[PDB]
Amino acid sequence: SHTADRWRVSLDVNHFAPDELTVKTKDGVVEITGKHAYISRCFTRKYTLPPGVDPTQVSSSLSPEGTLTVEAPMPK
Repeated sequence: SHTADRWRVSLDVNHFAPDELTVKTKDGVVEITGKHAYISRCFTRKYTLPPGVDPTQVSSSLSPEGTLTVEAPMPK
């Protein structure tokens, strides 16, 4: 009654200009990695999920401007 909460974060990935991004969810942590390539450049950024989030329901999208949005349904 009557709320559908979401966890959501966004990353400006334009400057890094990844050749590939990976979004991995495990042990209540979301790990985002980018690789660009020498010189090869690599970054890793981690987020702690709120308690109760189902790892299979974490999704992401990359906008043409180079912003990566990652999100997931909140348990309750």
